[PDB]
Amino acid sequence: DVTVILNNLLEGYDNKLRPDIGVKPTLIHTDMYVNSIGPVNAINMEYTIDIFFAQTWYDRRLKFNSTIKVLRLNSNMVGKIWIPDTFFRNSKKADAHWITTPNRMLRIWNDGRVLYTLRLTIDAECQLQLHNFPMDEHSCPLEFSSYGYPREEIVYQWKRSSVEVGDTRSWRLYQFSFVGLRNTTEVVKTTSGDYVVMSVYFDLSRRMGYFTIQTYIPCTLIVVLSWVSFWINKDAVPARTSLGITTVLTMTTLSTIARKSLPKVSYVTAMDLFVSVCFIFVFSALVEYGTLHYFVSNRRIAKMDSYARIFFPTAFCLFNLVYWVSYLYL
Amino acid sequence: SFVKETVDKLLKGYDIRLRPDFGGPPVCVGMNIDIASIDMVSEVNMDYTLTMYFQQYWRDKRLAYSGIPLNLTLDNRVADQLWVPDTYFLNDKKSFVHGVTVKNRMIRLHPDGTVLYGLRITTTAACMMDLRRYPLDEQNCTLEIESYGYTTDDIEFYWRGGDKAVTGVERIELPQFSIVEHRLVSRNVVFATGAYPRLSLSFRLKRNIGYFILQTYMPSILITILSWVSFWINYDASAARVALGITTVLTMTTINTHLRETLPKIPYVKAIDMYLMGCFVFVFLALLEYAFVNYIFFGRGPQRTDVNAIDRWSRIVFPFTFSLFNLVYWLYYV
Amino acid sequence: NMSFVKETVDKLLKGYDIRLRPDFGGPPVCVGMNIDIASIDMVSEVNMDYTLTMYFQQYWRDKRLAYSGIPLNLTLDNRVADQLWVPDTYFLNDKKSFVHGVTVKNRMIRLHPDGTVLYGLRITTTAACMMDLRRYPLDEQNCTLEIESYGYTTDDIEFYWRGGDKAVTGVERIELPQFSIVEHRLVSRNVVFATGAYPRLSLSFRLKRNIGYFILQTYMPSILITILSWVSFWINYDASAARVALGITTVLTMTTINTHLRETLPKIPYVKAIDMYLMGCFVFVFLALLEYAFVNYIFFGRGPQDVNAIDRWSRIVFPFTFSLFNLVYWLYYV
Amino acid sequence: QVQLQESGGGLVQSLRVSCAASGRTFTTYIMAWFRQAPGKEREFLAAMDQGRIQYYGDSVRGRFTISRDYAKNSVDLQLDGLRPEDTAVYYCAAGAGFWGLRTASSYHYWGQGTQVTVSS
Amino acid sequence: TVFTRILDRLLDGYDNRLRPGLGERVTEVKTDIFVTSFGPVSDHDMEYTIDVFFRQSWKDERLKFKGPMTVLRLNNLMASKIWTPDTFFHNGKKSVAHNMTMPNKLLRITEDGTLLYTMRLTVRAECPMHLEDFPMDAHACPLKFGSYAYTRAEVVYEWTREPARSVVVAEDGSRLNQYDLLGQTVDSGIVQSSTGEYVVMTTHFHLKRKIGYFVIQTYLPCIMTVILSQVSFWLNRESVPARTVFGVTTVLTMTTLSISARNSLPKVAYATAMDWFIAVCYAFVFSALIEFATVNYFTKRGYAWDGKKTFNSVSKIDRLSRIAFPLLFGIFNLVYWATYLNR
Amino acid sequence: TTVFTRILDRLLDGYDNRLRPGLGERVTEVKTDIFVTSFGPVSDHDMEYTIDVFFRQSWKDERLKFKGPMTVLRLNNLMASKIWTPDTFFHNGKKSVAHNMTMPNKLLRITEDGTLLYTMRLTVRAECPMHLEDFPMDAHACPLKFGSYAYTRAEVVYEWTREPARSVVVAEDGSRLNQYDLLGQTVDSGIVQSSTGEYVVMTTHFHLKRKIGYFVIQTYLPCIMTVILSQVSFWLNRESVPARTVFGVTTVLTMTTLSISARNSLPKVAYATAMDWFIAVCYAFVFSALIEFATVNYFTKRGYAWDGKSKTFNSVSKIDRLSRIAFPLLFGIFNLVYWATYLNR
Ligand SMILES: *[C@@H]1O[C@H](CO)[C@@H](O[C@@H]2O[C@H](CO)[C@@H](O[C@@H]3O[C@H](CO[C@H]4O[C@H](CO[C@H]5O[C@H](CO)[C@@H](O)[C@H](O)[C@@H]5O[C@H]5O[C@H](CO)[C@@H](O)[C@H](O)[C@@H]5O)[C@@H](O)[C@H](O[C@H]5O[C@H](CO)[C@@H](O)[C@H](O)[C@@H]5O)[C@@H]4O)[C@@H](O)[C@H](O[C@H]4O[C@H](CO)[C@@H](O)[C@H](O)[C@@H]4O[C@@H]4O[C@H](CO)[C@@H](O)[C@H](O)[C@@H]4O[C@@H]4O[C@H](CO)[C@@H](O)[C@H](O)[C@@H]4O)[C@@H]3O)[C@H](O)[C@H]2NC(C)=O)[C@H](O)[C@H]1NC(C)=O
Ligand SMILES: CCCCCCCC(=O)OC[C@H](COP(=O)(O)O[C@@H]1[C@H](O)[C@H](O)[C@@H](OP(=O)(O)O)[C@H](OP(=O)(O)O)[C@H]1O)OC(=O)CCCCCCC
Ligand SMILES: CCCCCCCC(=O)OC[C@H](COP(=O)(O)O[C@@H]1[C@H](O)[C@H](O)[C@@H](OP(=O)(O)O)[C@H](OP(=O)(O)O)[C@H]1O)OC(=O)CCCCCCC
Ligand SMILES: *[C@@H]1O[C@H](CO)[C@@H](O)[C@H](O)[C@H]1NC(C)=O
Ligand SMILES: CCCCCCCCCC
Repeated sequence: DVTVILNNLLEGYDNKLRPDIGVKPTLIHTDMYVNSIGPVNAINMEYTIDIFFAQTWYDRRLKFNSTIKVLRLNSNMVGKIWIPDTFFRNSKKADAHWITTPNRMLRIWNDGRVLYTLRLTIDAECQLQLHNFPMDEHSCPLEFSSYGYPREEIVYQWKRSSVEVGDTRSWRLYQFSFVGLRNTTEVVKTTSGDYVVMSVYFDLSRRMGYFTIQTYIPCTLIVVLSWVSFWINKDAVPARTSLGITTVLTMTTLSTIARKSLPKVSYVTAMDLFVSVCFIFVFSALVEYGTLHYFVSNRRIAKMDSYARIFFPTAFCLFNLVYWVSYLYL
Repeated sequence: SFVKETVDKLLKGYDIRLRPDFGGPPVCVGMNIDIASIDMVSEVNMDYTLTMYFQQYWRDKRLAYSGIPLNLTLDNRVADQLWVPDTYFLNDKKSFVHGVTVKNRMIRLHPDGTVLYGLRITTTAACMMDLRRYPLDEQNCTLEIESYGYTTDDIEFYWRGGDKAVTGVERIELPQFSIVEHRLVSRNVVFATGAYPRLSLSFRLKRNIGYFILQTYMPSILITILSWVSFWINYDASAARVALGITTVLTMTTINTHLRETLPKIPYVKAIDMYLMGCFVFVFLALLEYAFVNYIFFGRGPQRTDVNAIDRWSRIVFPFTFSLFNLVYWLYYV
Repeated sequence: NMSFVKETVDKLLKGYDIRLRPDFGGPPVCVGMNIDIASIDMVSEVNMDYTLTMYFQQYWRDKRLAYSGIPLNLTLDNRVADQLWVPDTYFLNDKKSFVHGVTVKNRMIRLHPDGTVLYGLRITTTAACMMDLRRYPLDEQNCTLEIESYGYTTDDIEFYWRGGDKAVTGVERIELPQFSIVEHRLVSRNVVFATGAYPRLSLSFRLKRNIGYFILQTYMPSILITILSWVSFWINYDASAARVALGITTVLTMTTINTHLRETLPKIPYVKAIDMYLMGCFVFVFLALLEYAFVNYIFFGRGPQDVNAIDRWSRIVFPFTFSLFNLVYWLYYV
Repeated sequence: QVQLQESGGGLVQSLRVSCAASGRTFTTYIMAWFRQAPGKEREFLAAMDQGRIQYYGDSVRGRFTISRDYAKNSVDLQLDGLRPEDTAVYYCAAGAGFWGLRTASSYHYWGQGTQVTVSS
Repeated sequence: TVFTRILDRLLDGYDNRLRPGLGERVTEVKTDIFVTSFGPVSDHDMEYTIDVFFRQSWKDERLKFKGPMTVLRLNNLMASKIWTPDTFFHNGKKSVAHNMTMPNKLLRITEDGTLLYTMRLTVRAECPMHLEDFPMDAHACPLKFGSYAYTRAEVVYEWTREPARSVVVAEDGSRLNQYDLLGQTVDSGIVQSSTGEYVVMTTHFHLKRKIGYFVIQTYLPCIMTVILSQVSFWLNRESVPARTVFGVTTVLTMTTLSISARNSLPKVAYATAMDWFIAVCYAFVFSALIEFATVNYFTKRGYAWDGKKTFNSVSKIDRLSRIAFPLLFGIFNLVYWATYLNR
Repeated sequence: TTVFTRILDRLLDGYDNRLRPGLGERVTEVKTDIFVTSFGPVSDHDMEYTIDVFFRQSWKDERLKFKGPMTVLRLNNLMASKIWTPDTFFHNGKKSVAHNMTMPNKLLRITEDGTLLYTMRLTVRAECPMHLEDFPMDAHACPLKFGSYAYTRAEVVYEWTREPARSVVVAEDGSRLNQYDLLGQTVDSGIVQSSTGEYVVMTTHFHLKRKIGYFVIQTYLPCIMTVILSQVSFWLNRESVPARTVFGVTTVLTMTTLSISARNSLPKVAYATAMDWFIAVCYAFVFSALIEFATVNYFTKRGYAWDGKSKTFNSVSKIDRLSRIAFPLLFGIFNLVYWATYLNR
């Protein structure tokens, strides 16, 4: 019964030709279900995503008159009929799934409507702007289109339930938080022709909890710690010198962690600015004592410690006020 | 209906084993590339990875059709039934064609017999890098395109579009590099057996120095400057000048060892090693200076130039020599 | 002569059904196995597995492949294996394996006149090895390789080591980076179940870890730091700056050794023998600094309201206790 | 002290010559045999590397057999069809085969040597 | 002879594109899993490896046969021409079907028409983790599988035996270094998607991390370093260089420990239980040096008391710091450990 | 046109690819030569190297003799898979790649007399066992062994097309080595014996010498300076107890930092290398320099040093005077022994 219907459809069917070739563009309705957005690899400028990708079009060559409304099939019939050559334009690496069987679904209705869904894991490309790191926000895209069919032959269109997500907590985002999702449509002109490109943008915002405890607070404490020398008597040369130089060594150790999870970008990030300024503050504290020690012993000036007790805490608070306003709000 | 008859007629009797114009003039194959992205420039592995749309143009009279004004875009599986050039990349280490959702390949036919054959390829190409000037180094990485088993008597390569054959280079963003320029070369590799066609695409990458200024050069300079503070400390403060001197030596070692762990492993002397070693010597000599001062005053004291003159002399020579060392270093490598 | 060989092979493959084992209705077919080990590499403690490359030979008799009139053993093309019956042999503890295919698939099919079939494979397999690292680095490991038939019981197939103890060769030619193969064993046994017994062969090694690198880089530097912390006991109690700086820098040095060995050594998240010794040395330098604080408090805190006794007592107990700690440690793990 | 003690040999009108290695395991070293005619030169005879690959000289190809006992850390030489031309001093060598495994300059550990006299 | 004939007639008029009982009944698949080894758990990738023998049993009346044989073993080539369930793992990332030296699949057919499908797989599956209690955290790694193209109206899944006994783990099949396999919970349910409602079979493996490694490597060195900072309160106030060097070197020691502690932990952007412990320890060591800055500000005579004028009295700030600092740190430890061990 | 098509179809009528040419009649002789386009990176950690070669094989098959207007036949890669070819494999190969981008990088040519030429482009990753006892002053001969997998010495023999020295050709820009220097290569052939019979093996050894300049600047020079720095404290006055104590302990910490970093640049082996002993000796010298001060301080009677204006003052310690000579001499003697030991091998 069903075997006869399947055999009749495949008889006299050429899969080299798209439906309605030479008549009108093939309209394709696409839906995406994001199973999980994997980790964002800032070093390689990429992210992982697992989706169920669905495509729906009309093929009048597959009409069948029968009591059956829809034929529900497995991946066996995928290679027998025409399938759109949809590919992801910003994908560094993509793989389908085959365990235990090819994870594909093909459903054909009696009026010729074809539903084709498959599961994909995509390592899409995302160009991260890290000028505001670790207070940075990104919108990583995901673009797909037909590889060979221009806008005059294949037209893509979002269905009403375009992009759907499940439990955002189950996702593998350690450093970012999902904060929104958009979908667009446009025409991209290439050498081969003009193609309809559909994009999905995922908005991500980095969480600053780890960087505050590990970098911002320890760096701030050491800067405050280097101010202890200003309250030590200037006669205690070994005490103020050892305190000053050990804070510089400790600050050098902390400066290692500044560039750990991000690529070797050659512009000053927000994290680098804070660490470098904190290093200059502890650098200037030791230089301040060297000037005071020389004039008092080796040779307003005598009151330099009095002004250092006020200027150094004030200048650091001014810097923090400018730093945390220009990045958090402005 | 009518298109199906024409397409089936073209593939009937087609002999994939024979190139177009088998006994006549060489088939002219034009190529143009769209660089989708460049990444994974590895100094350790001496290679780079780029994704591109590699399109080949040639004419085949056997595939000419009439009565249809359209350009027939066929399913990618038809490429296995046609003749295609045996194009390969000489310096490619590991390449693949993306296959999601289907194989990223196109075949487009034209009524005059022109065939457009496009591939989306991610290839890792070997690039010989000279890093003696690292990080102030400029690299030249190429991509060699050649025919494996055809001479110029059978196939010929040219860049389709001239200098505009390769597109998308200006939009490439490399975190560590900047593409100064790219060039296209079309030459024949003349041998005793015969000439072989070759197309060369080369990029000139210039490393960005901004990362190393903040992480390597500025920390080394500031630590070196701090070691000079002991020259203004009174010579009697033995516990202070020694503590200041020996901690800067430890701090320089900490900087040097950290960079060895985070920078790529390039086991030969580079421009970054000479500067770090030079700064290490300066802090080494600063601590040595006080030892000479301490020995002259105390060791040769009771037996009896001047103790205070050595420190005063060092307050000028050390800042002067380090600036002279920087002046020589920065002019030599720039 | 060659034309006669061609027809003989056709007769053997005419009517041969690969779906039937030799002696389908009779006694089980005895399959003799021997292994030629090429190399062992990537013995990973983190992944608890090792990778080995071996020549895997199987011997069995198939009367359907018996030929007469040819006094030669017919070594055929490797692609003829797909047209014959081969045992369904799999490695039970294999995690990732493949057959080399350069320049062709590295397999062989050699036929003998009596019907004996030699089926050799060159296989690189990553086999699981659960390691007990509580005694690391003074530990021994026992990594095995299980060979079993997937769908045949002992009524259908049987396994044995062809040549007995000489079945496996190349063991003594292996040179591991951080191990040393002591001995290897061959075990043939049946896995008895309610359904029936299943044949199994087991090849196991005994790996002994080398200790030379750990002595020079882990134990000796930690011992020297601990001995240096005892120098404080020979400095005057009133030298607060000298004794505190010596005491607290040895604590910092021990922390540097511990934290850097954590990154260098494989990530093994449980207490090992190396961690106990490092922790033991950390406590000793901790107590040496804590000893001075007790001495300083007695003289200055409780003073106004002899301090050479506590230092004299410590000059003996600390060298004695640390040596006793070493004696208990090295007797426990050796 | 690493030494290559050589046994066997002597007055022979089939002769087997051994080479015991002590003080160092030569599992991953190339163990070779060399012959030195009186006053002429040192001649390569046979060698065997870690992978059991056997190399032989033209004058002794198919005549002499070299075997290595990786367990006992020794290399043996099987001499058959001896001729008066072979009457010379036989040495046992072991090295990394740097710049050719046939050159005598590539071997560092050398045996004390064995004298073989053939009379017909 | 007879064995060969039966195999040839089995696939006569057989359509592998159609499930058994299409339009007649609901295909019932009975499944059971034998876990040969619970592979390593990757905290960085939030995935766990597992090697199983996946058994599937269903009934296909199109494959009935008669003969002396009772159970038919099928060649893998023949087993690929017969309809099999399209079972896939919902949370699987990249699973490997072993192919050495032959495909590790077995299909057995009984004369009744029952099929037994057994395959050996290495399954890498997503295990979401919330490491806010690290290293005193416990996780339940799930394993969900079901049909891809067939809804519950067509194909349903059942366990061969009782759910507790339908998933079997070997005695020595534990490849966990940092976790402990407390047990497994087996259940089943329904998942509704945009295409229909699918039967889902779930298995949750319960893991508990081993805290012993982190106590020796992180907690003890941090606790001892804090005690060393508080030890300086018993030094005489006149020894300014000794107490100054003591204060800053302990701060540097804590910095060294804090950096190495975050290397073992996978890179998360939120604060874990261990991060808070180090942050509090950092404050205690920081406050010890600030305390001496206050003590030094009220010291008059540079010289200290000798063996036999006037001398500096013991600072009241020092006396109270010898008690308040050790007491507060002790209270913090009591709160910190009771908070996470009671989880 | 049709003449070319007829010959291709006529060639394979009756041909049996399962049988080697001259089976039961003679030995199939294969002539091989290798052109190395790039001797790729050498991985010390994995003890392996990568090489990119054009592999050529030539032999005679009388079953493929043809007569026609053309003298050389070029075969489609599909047709080349229907003809018997040697099953050459690399004995020490680990994971090799036969490139097929954008088409299979293979070429089979047949002459009229039945001589076949088979050229393929390969990327071979081969294991190179290393003795790192002399690191970083070690030299290695990385081999490349290939031969027949299934055919014994009595069936298939391999030979070099030309003289063995000239048969393996390395490109002028072939070397892609950062840490080694490709001095040359030696080409030879031998016989191996296995449990399956005697086989012919063609071997090529690439001789590599590690560059030492990097380790001198990164490791050797800082270690020497640190030891000199520790011995510098012998010239400080004995009354500077805090100064010499901080000097002594911080040099030990500096050496500890240098020792850890120097090991991270060496592959993870458990035996002692040449650089391990140099660092261990340097560690002992810095350790002894602090023990020496502990002995000096134990006899310092007075806590005040000499003053410029001038009471009795402490004299220069006789221990310090000898240490100013013994320590620089002993370290200098060690350096001469250390370098002459390893640079003369
Ligand atoms: C340069 O060289 C490289 C190689 O070095 C080359 O790459 C290779 O390219 C070929 C295609 O040219 C690939 O072959 C295809 O693979 C498809 C699946 O790919 C997945 O699986 C690969 C392994 O194959 C095993 O598993 C699949 C299912 O997963 C199975 O179909 C296979 O038979 C095979 O199964 C064996 O092994 C498994 C265990 O693994 C056992 O369990 C099993 O019992 C059996 O022993 C795997 O290698 C792939 O990974 C590669 O690619 C991914 C990206 O996709 C990448 O991430 C990886 O790193 C890796 O590179 C991947 O996981 C397979 O579906 C194709 O089969 C088609 O077509 C062939 C054509 O001959 C045909 O024979 C088949 O029947 C089938 O036809 C279709 O199939 C449809 C889908 O199933 C089906 O709906 C249709 O009905 C039809 O099936 C039949 O049709 C007939 C009528 O025709 C009908 O009568 C029947 O009833 C039935 O319906 C094809 O095999 C190959 O995998 C690539 N290898 C690698 C390593 O990449 C590259 O292309 C070269 N480039 C150039 C320019 O030359
Ligand atoms: C973080 C701490 C911040 C503290 C901030 C507030 C710091 C603050 O208020 O310090 C002043 C005082 C200093 O006490 P301390 O004992 O260190 O200083 C003594 C004090 O100045 C006496 O008045 C002096 O006697 P006099 O001149 O001869 O008559 C005596 O001289 P000497 O004869 O001994 O030489 C000094 O030594 O401290 C408190 O009262 C502790 C309050 C509770 C502190 C509780 C701290 C937890
Ligand atoms: C690692 C070294 C181990 C050494 C272990 C052995 C250490 C050992 O034996 O030390 C004792 C002695 C200390 O001599 P040093 O010169 O350091 O000390 C002087 C010595 O104590 C005089 O006796 C004192 O004079 P006196 O008492 O008032 O008359 C003098 O006081 P002052 O006049 O200045 O006020 C002190 O300064 O050293 C040697 O003799 C060196 C022998 C060769 C040592 C060779 C070492 C290589
Ligand atoms: C985005 O998707 C929604 C459905 O979720 C659709 O209504 C809207 O038109 C889409 N936007 C574009 C620009 O296609
Ligand atoms: C007599 C001088 C003693 C010096 C002792 C230095 C430390 C020794 C530790 C055992």
